[PDB]
Amino acid sequence: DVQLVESGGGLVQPGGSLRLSCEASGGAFSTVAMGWFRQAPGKEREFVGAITWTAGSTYYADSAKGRFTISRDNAKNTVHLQMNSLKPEDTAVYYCAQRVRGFFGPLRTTPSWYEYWGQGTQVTVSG
Amino acid sequence: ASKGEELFTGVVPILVELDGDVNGHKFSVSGEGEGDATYGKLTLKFICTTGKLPVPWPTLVTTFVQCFARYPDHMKQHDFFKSAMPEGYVQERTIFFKDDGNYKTRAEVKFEGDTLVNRIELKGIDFKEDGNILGHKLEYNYNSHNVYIMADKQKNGIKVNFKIRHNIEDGSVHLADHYQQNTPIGDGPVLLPDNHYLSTQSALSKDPNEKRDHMVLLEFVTAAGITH
Ligand SMILES: [Cl-]
Ligand SMILES: [Cl-]
Ligand SMILES: [Cl-]
Ligand code: NA
Repeated sequence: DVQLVESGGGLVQPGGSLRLSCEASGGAFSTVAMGWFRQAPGKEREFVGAITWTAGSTYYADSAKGRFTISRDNAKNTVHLQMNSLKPEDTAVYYCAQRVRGFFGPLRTTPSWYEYWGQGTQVTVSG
Repeated sequence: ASKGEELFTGVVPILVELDGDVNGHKFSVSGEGEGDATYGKLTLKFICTTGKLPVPWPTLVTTFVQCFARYPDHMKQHDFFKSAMPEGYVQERTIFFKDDGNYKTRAEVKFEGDTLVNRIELKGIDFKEDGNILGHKLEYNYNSHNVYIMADKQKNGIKVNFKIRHNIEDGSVHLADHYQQNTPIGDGPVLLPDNHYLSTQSALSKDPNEKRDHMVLLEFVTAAGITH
């Protein structure tokens, strides 16, 4: 079986920065793309960002372009999401997701696209 | 969208990356090109990025995308390779060089956006440092072979085998017994084929504009074995 270990959430005053990180370990097949989603309590899952493993092309949500910066680590099956200029309504649980199958076309942003999901990490922005 | 054979009606860009370890010598290769399954035509250029290749190029032709075989219309129900796309398939191999070492290969052939990617990991052992392989005694050429495909009932894939004839500088021939497993990556249904074979032809060339150790590979592959 396979597991995605999130890390690096936390607590930050507005305007600050935080870095989420996710590492895929185990698994029978090699990574094709990794993404981050987020959900607040009683609200609906939102796509945050993603990155293709071979090409390295980044795809962000509207609320994240410019502020957020997703990247790989030496193709070490590790992915990072650096968030700058954070804000209160960015508070939520952040999920790392992985796609190990192949795909044809653009990176899609629907949760079904991603096979393997992390348990979630708490990101809170407060005064 | 398009799925399965629908994705091969035209030209498809290809990417090949490989990491190798033969008797401790360690190397990487990158490849680019395109495939057209309408003609059964395959064109790739390979470059050793870690300097220079510790083995002869011809021995890795097999290891370096049978989804580009031309399956004639009356056989299209036996094209396992295309049926597993875009999700992809795994390709495992063990290659026995007679009276010499052996290759162990595992690769993932799958679409990643607009490109068909074959990423491999190779590990060689038990070779003779003066033998034909590590002694670079192989003619830079390739012959034509029949690739024999059979449905692997235990799994959800296929078993494949064939023997390659690598010509030798002294006029002899070195046989490389190939044993191959393919299983799909997705969970969607695939095509399990009746016994058949692929008629393979290959020609190795050199780009005179190329300074690094490299190989230019062109392949023609057509399926056969059934009667209307
Ligand atoms: Cl948005
Ligand atoms: Cl899908
Ligand atoms: Cl025989
Ligand atoms: Na021959």
